[PDB]
Amino acid sequence: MNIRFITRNRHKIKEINKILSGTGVVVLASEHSIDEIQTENVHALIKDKLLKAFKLVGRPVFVEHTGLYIESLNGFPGGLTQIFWDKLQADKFSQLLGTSENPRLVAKTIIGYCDSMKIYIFEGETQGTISPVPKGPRDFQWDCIFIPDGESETFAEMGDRKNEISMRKKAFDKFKEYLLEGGK
Amino acid sequence: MNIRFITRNRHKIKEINKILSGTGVVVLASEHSIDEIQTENVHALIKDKLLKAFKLVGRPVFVEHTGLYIESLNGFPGGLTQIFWDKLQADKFSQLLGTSENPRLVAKTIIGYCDSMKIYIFEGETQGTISPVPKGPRDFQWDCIFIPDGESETFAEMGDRKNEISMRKKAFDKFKEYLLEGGK
Amino acid sequence: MEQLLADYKKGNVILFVGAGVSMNLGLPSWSQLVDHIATELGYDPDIYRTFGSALELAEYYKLKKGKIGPLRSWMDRMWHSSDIDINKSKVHEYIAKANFPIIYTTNYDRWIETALSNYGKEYIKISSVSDIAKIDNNKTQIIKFHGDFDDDSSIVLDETSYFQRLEFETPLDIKFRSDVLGKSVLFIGYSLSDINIRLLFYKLSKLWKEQKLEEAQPKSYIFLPRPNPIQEEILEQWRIGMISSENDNPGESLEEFLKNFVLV
Amino acid sequence: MEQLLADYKKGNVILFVGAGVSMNLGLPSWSQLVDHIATELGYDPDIYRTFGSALELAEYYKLKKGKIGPLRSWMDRMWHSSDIDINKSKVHEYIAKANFPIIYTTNYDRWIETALSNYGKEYIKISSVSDIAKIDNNKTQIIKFHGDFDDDSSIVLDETSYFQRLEFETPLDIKFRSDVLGKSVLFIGYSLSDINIRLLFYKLSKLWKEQKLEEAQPKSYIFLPRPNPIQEEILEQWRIGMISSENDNPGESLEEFLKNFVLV
Amino acid sequence: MEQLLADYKKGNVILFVGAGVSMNLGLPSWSQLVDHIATELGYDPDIYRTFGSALELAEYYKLKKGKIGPLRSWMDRMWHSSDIDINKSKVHEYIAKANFPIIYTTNYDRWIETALSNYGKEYIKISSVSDIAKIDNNKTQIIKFHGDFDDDSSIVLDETSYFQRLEFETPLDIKFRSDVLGKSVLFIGYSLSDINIRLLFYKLSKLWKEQKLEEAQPKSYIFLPRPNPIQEEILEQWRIGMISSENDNPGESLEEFLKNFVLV
Amino acid sequence: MEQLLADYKKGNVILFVGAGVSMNLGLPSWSQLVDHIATELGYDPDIYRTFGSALELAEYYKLKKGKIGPLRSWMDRMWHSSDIDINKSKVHEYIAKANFPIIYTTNYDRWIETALSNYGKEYIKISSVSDIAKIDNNKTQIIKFHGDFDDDSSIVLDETSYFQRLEFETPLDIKFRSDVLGKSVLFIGYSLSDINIRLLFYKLSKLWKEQKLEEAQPKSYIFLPRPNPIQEEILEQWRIGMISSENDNPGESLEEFLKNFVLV
Amino acid sequence: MEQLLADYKKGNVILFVGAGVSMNLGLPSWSQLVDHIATELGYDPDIYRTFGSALELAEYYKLKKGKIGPLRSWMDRMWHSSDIDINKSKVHEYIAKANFPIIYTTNYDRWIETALSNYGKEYIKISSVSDIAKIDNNKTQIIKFHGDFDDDSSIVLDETSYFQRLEFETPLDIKFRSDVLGKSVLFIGYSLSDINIRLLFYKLSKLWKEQKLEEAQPKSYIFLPRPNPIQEEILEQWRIGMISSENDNPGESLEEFLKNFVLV
Ligand SMILES: O=c1nc[nH]c2c1ncn2[C@H]1C[C@H](O)[C@@H](COP(=O)(O)OP(=O)(O)OP(=O)(O)O)O1
Ligand SMILES: O=c1nc[nH]c2c1ncn2[C@H]1C[C@H](O)[C@@H](COP(=O)(O)OP(=O)(O)OP(=O)(O)O)O1
Ligand SMILES: [Mg+2]
Ligand SMILES: [Mg+2]
Repeated sequence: MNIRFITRNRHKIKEINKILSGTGVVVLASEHSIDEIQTENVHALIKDKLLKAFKLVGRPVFVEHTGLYIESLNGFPGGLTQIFWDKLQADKFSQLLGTSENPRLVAKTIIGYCDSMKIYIFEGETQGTISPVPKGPRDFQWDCIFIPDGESETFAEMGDRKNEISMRKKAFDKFKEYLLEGGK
Repeated sequence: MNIRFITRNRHKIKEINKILSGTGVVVLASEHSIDEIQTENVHALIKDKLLKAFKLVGRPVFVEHTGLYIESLNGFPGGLTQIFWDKLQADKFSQLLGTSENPRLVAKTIIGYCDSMKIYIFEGETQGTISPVPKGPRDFQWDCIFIPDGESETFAEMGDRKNEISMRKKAFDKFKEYLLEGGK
Repeated sequence: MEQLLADYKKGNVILFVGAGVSMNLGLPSWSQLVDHIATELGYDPDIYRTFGSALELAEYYKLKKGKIGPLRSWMDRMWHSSDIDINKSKVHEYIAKANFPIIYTTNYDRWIETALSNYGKEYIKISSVSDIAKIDNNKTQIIKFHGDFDDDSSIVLDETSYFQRLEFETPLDIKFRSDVLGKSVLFIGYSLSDINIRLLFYKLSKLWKEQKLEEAQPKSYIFLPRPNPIQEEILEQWRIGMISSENDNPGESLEEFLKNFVLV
Repeated sequence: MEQLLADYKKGNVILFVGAGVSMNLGLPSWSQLVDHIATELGYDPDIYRTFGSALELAEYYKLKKGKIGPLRSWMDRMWHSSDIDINKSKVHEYIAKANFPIIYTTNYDRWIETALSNYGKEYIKISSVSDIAKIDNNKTQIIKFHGDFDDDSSIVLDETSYFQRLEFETPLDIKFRSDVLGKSVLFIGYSLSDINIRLLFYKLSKLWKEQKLEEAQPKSYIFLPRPNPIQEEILEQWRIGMISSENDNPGESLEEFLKNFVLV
Repeated sequence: MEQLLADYKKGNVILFVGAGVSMNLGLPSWSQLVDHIATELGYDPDIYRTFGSALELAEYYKLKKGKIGPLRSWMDRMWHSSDIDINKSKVHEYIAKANFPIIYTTNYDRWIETALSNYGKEYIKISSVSDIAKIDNNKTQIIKFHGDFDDDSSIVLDETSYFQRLEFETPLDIKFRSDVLGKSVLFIGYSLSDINIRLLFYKLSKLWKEQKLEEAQPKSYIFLPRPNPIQEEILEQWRIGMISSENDNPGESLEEFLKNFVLV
Repeated sequence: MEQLLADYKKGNVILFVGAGVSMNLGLPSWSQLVDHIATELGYDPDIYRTFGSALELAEYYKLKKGKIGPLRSWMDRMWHSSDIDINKSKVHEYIAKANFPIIYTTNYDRWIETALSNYGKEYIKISSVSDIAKIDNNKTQIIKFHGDFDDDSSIVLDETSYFQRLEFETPLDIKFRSDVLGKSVLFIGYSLSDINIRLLFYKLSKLWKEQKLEEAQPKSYIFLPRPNPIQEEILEQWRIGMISSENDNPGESLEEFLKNFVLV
Repeated sequence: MEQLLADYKKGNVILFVGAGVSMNLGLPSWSQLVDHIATELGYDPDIYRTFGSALELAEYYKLKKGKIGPLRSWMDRMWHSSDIDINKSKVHEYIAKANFPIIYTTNYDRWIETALSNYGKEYIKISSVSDIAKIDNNKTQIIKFHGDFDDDSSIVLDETSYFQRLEFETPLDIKFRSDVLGKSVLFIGYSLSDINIRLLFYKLSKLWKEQKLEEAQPKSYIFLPRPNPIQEEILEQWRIGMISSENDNPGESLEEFLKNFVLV
């Protein structure tokens, strides 16, 4: 299956390519940096972004979105984590969110896929904890601060085994199950 | 001048009506809750929202947007302060942003106006300080936590004299100067 | 507006009715019809919105489904459900009680005829040339210009049907082309977007230009609640003036516009 | 003959008047017009009849003399001479006293309107689209289909004039093409020889055949005293029946035919 | 005629062939066809002639006999009998040996194609739109404009077929209307009496007058042996010049006219 | 698309060139023209794009500015700037080195003519009917169907211009309507969105159905890179097949498509 | 120079701009225009010089090419190429910074308006009478007296356009004929060779002679670098004095002449 991908993150392309390697499907990724909307419903937020990507391409195209949900912040981000990270980064993240009373937070990936006829939404989630100190490499955003639940290593420090338990994985496993199960 | 207004905030309508009272212009406000985009540029963020309001109305319509800019948070909000306030409110605002090393923050109002031919952008700003304790009435969002610079009273506690030094005022004074100076 | 009332009291104004009159009743809109076609063909609507506009969407539904018959059955059942009551419609009451001798419409529903028969006014419904043979001059002529739900071959909805109507060889086209000669047309609820009506009024303007009598052409009017200077200039080239209102609600604007016609 | 009176009392019969009605007033005939054109061009008539039919003879006069103006001036003076009295004409009296709402004519003379105004009946005379604007529904419409002597550009006499009228884009062509929709035409004094009228009724028959209600077309009638089975068959293909008379006098036959229409 | 030959060496002259070229061979005339129609319908010829011109007579034959098929069989057997030899025809030899790329004809007989196939000229016969698809640029286009004896539905003989050709929606009508744009037409054996050809050249003249370029319209020519100043003026309005000869025999006049085209 | 090459070596394929070919070149797009017109009329672009489609926006510029003279002047200067090199354009090179006898275009720029004169190929450029008179059969016909920057009256840009082209009475319209008779059209760079082209091919399809030979109609092809099943079905009804490419670059897809025609 | 500056600071000097102002920018000359006309008409330039002078040659290009449209398109593209920069022109800067209230020009290029908008000065461009309706008294008037590239009918290039302008019935001629009443005209880059301006100033001299007010006529001035006593005496009869320079460079002489006008 020849499915296209529109994004802004460049490392997201390499993660999706390494996850879907050897499956049979291929991804023709392109970089356009589609702006999202400020809404709480992630279904509408993935629906209009997939609409803008289908207006850009006109072929079968999928669209990913990834959201952190801080339980101490009453579930504030998710849909708008980008501006959050591109502002505070890692220095002003762990000193005021990793040292609070509730370090618990959940990270969700939602995939919106268009088969040039309909819109299909697949999602996956992992729970975790915010590190008090940033740890590991710092080339993929909030990977160096995200401790998953049941582990003591961040997703940047744990290496290539992050793409076996991560939420994007679960979401792309459901996406892969749909793509090899047929256009149902 | 008969100019229309599209918003979601209901108290914003009463503030704009009390500020523009006795001027000569009138405002026919309507409630639609237009979603914004997650962008840093506030000119594009007011331009597309005024585009959606002009697609909704088709008559001369202005659109306001109000952004807080926390200097401790590296200028994070502004364009997306709504979701911020709607998620963490006043309880999880002052305990982690009012007690830091840099309580300084600046609040900006940007007005996008369409005269059914062009797009006109007017803006105003006031600087201020975040309160360590929420103070005053709690019926207009971040008014009970915003200490302006050179004062010791919040904008909710100071009462009806908030509409003489506030940024929305400055922005609507430039808007009023344009609207009585003509369609230039 | 005053010359419109002077021509209306003389009896020289033809009423043209669009879908904006019928959207006050709670009928499905054009976008809901687009949605029904999209989920009937297996699409969701927003992904069928990037492909064509309206003619490509009714043409594609006709080509995949064979005919317009399932769609007409659905529009017949939805546009005439029992929840819609014509008695709480001030616009249809003002249309019925006014003295319009000839009424054209691009609606396929029968709510104009239902409103005329509710308030005790006799009429002749015209949708074929055999109904043109039944015209009485003491009764209202209601012409279903774009078809009715009684005949699938008469519904002008898709691109091929508009391509047939562009040649103006239909009897209803011939009747309209002579009815606009020397009579004013008042468009209510209508945006003048169908290409055959614009070509008809362009040819009428050309016709009055070839006789060197452009100042003597009757003037047409369109009531649009939302202003549009582009259309205003374009329709002013075809002697169609624009009447606008400052009310944001289109139904109450149309009520206040037709209040000048119902009374006396 | 009986169904014609049934449609006549219903008010669904259009009167079409040819030159044979005006032949009983003492007007110049068509052949006298040919003789006048031939003597004006330096010919003599019989040496000008081996060259062209008639459209060629009005076209050649227009081309040699520049315009149709001297011909229109001569036709205006001899067709309305003071020797002609409209009160001594039973055919025009039966036309005036009868009830025809719409009267068409291919004559350029004004004797139909003179007979209508002489016998105290109001009418609306239509020769331009600005006169289509003045149509009263309680008055007679007298449409000068082939022109009048008040306009040189309106007279349909020569070949280029009929070639212009073949496209059916004149306002009078559009008005006639919608008037024949659902109404019967009674041809008196007219031989149905003009090519645009035959093309108009051929396209009307094709239009009724395309809708597949060929039985429901209103039946037209032509009154010629001398019988012709060829025309009978050709006109019955266009739903135009022939009404003939055994009287050798054409004016008497027309008087006995219109006697059924003057009464009540 | 040096301008005609100068257009002829450039390949910008279309040959139009009428019934006189075929009448040189000894084929039955139009009068003999009208006589055969008359005695087939039970008339004697002359009384049948005093009923209609020729389109009404052929229309009456088609309406009484049902189709044109018995007539088509009779002209097929009479126009192609074994007594006619194409080798004893100098006119057809000069047509075949000339370099005319496009040849139109209103004849139904195949003597032009027989003449070109006799003298080794390769050609393409066009009587349908698939034959328009079979066009080669290095072969002579022979267009059977008024039909052929293979298809009864294509023969343009009676009034209804002339009306269908008057609408100009035939493929051959479209091909001719674009072939006359920027090419000269040379009429031989033809009188320019069919109303669809006259309307075609009238619309071509109106087309060149609309673009304000009537000085640059290509000049058409008609070779008539008997002079006619009326038609000379009328065809000169449509940029069709007249070539006349002093020889009383039309066959030898056409031979001497085509002598200028056969050589070199 | 093997049958496309089979008709290509015989010379029975007409090239139709749209606006995508004149885009690789770095010319201003259509939306840049919309932005220029909007800034010329005192608007800003999107506030002009919630009023009308495109024909309304050229019509409003022509009505506020009087003529399209400033618009033609700006389009003439920016569409033929000195920064554009025709040698660095593989699509125009593949167009020029191919052997297309007849090339149609809807561009007003002269880059097709510049590409063919640059690569040593002679051509005849057709924009009026005198250039139809200048047609050589051993040279490429480049027909500027929607106009040129030399004539303001020829540019088909606004709604009135498209209405005049919808009448199909232009010489270029008649030439195209007979060129599509029996030849295949290859659309490159073109979306088949102009209503006069769609009505032309609809009438061509109706023409081939009226002869009952619609299986023998020549098959047209359109090359669009992004696929569209709605257009595929609708153009498949008019005998226009879709050729799509999996490449996301439109210029590269057009280069690999026209590489099959550039060789031998 | 003294009385010229004295009438300048009162605001009573009209600036007239010819081609020699615009020749500093690297624009094509008049001779290169004649070379392009000769190349486009198949001539070589030097033989083409020996037939007419300028007006007959532009007349021949218009008559052979139909209209002036290809020449206007070429003149529009080469007169406004991207290599021409208005900031490196001290003549246009000295024109723009000067407060001339009325500016006339016979150039069809927009470099005066480009220089006026480039140096921050508001203007109103006049090329028709609807632009005369928009004259503001606090803005400078730029009048394109011999036309602009936005209108084919306005360009005064060939002898027919000069013959139309000789009658002084265009709105711009009446505007100029009243603007020269009681105002001084300063000619820069202009040789006073056009027949309409010489006849206009001859009629102005006759007008000041007929009122017995020859001494009270305002003095016009013309700046040519090369001294001509013949033009000096002939223009002195029309009260147009000569300003001459000793510098051989015409651009530097023009800059030194306009140095008195740019200052304060
Ligand atoms: O596995 C991850 N590990 C650490 N950080 C991550 C990860 N996945 C997303 N992120 C961060 C980067 C992105 O800036 C932000 C917003 O997520 P997200 O909206 O889906 O990506 P994006 O906005 O940056 O690019 P795009 O235009 O395709 O939506 O979350
Ligand atoms: O004077 C103010 N004092 C305290 N809080 C304020 C004020 N003005 C805005 N605010 C808060 C309320 C709003 O939720 C948030 C976003 O500002 P803002 O985007 O412009 O208003 P909104 O999103 O809630 O309604 P709308 O759809 O018209 O944009 O900032
Ligand atoms: Mg994003
Ligand atoms: Mg908001």
